[PDB]
Amino acid sequence: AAEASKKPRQKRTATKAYNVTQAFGRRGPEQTQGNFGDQELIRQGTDYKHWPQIAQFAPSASAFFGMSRIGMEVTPSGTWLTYTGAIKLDDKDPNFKDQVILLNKHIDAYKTFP
Amino acid sequence: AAEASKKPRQKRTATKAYNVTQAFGRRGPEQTQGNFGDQELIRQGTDYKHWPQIAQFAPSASAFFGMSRIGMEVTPSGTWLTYTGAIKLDDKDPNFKDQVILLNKHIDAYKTFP
Repeated sequence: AAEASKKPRQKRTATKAYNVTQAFGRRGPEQTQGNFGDQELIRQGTDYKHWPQIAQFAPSASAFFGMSRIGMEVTPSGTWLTYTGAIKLDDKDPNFKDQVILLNKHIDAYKTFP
Repeated sequence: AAEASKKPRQKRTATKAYNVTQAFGRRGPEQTQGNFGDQELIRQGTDYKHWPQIAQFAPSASAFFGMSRIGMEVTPSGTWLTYTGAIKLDDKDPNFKDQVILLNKHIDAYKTFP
């Protein structure tokens, strides 16, 4: 969508009409390039039927800035806010095994298709 | 606030009633610690007067999983969804210089705490 693309990258919401590749670029291995999503998620974004079970791990704005290591880098391409962190899965959730399966299905999935 | 602390860490929202330290731990230099926030933001969370100007850089759930390098690390301490990335600021934005000042006021601010 033309209107979906107008938002800053970090505020975009991928959907079937404006998919993960369109919003966030092709998946790949490079440092600041996204590696998450199998072909179905890539094509569907938040319309993906199991998106809620993925989104339960995304941080709120408060937690993004509260949990992460934040930095600022000024480079020839511009000024970038860098972030790193980790979110613990709840080993006592009965759904833990399915959550690991679902996340692993999408991490680096792009390696198996063009 | 009782409901606030019950949420998984990544879904917590810091406020003046449940602050950044309570929700996300003390700021510090270790890889597992957050480093972001001066004393005012830490105390106020999302009630901080300039919170919207910071939150504009936090990612949507779709962008979190679309832009980031995502990994799964199984360690003795548990199973962790790791994330790393970078968000470009818009140089042409008229508030750019204010955004740089604000971020610089919070990144590693804890180093100067008494």
